[PDB]
Amino acid sequence: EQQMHLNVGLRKIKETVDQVEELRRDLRIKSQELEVKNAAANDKLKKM
Amino acid sequence: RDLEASIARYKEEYAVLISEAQAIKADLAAVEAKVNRSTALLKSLSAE
Repeated sequence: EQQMHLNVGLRKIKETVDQVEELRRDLRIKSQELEVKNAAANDKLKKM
Repeated sequence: RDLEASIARYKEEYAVLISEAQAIKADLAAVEAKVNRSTALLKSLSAE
């Protein structure tokens, strides 16, 4: 029973790792896109 | 008077461009705090 639970628990932990990595990768990509857009608006604002 | 009005309009556009940048920066700092903590969270999940 304990080994099955631990194995079932590892399966669920891998599932949660898949959920967070999908959120993180998309969170990191959005953060990088927002930083480049912020850096662009800063350069245009400095030129103006 | 026309040049003073153009300077005031440009200064208003810059204060608007700076306020928009600060919202983009705080949004980016939240999205990064999320990125860094989500990478480090995953480092924890894998250790577990």
